[PDB]
Amino acid sequence: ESKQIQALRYYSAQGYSVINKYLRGDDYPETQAKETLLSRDYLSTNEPSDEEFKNAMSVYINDIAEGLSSLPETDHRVVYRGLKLDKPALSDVLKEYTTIGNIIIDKAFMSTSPDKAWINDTILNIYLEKGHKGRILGDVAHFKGEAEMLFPPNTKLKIESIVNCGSQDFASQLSKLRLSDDATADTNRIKRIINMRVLN
Repeated sequence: ESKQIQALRYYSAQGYSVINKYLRGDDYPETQAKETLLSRDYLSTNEPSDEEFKNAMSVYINDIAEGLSSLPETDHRVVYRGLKLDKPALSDVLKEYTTIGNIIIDKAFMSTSPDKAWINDTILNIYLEKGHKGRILGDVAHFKGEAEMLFPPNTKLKIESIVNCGSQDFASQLSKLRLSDDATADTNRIKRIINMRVLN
C-alpha cells in the first residue's frame, strides 16, 4: 500500500478535521496540524518555522491527493451532498451557492456520496462529466459501508438551478433524490435543492 494511500486513509479517519479548514484559509487546529506532521515524520519536531510548517503541510496534502488520484475511476455521473447553508456566518457562502450561473471553487477536499444525501437545509445534486477528479474511496474510507466519492482541492462547480422548498417542482425533484433515512431524517428541514455541475 502506497504511503500516499496510507495518508489518504489518515485523512479519512482524522486528518480531514484539520486540513480542510487549513486549505480554506480558515482558522484551523494549529497544534494538531503540527502534531500530525511530527507523528507522520514530515517534520522532526512539533515546533517548526512557518516556512517549514507550510512546506510540510503541502507535502502531506499532496500525498493525500495523490493517494486519491491513484484510486480507480468509476462511471458515476451525479453525486450528492447535504450542507447547512442557513447559518448567519455562512450568509455570503449561501449567496454564492444560490446565484444562478455562479462558478465556485471549493478550496478543500470535497466529500460527496454516489448513493444518497444526508438531509440538511440544502441538498446539492452534483452532476459530473467523464474524467472528473472524484474517486470512490471504498475500503480506503475509515468507516465502511457508506459510499463516498472524494474530490481533491479546488473543485470548480457551476450553479445551474436552485429549487426552493414548497412547490411541486421541489417535491418532485426531492422525490427523485435518494436521501438518508437515519434516526433523525426529516425532509421538512430542507430549504432548497441546488443543482450543480463539476467543471473538469
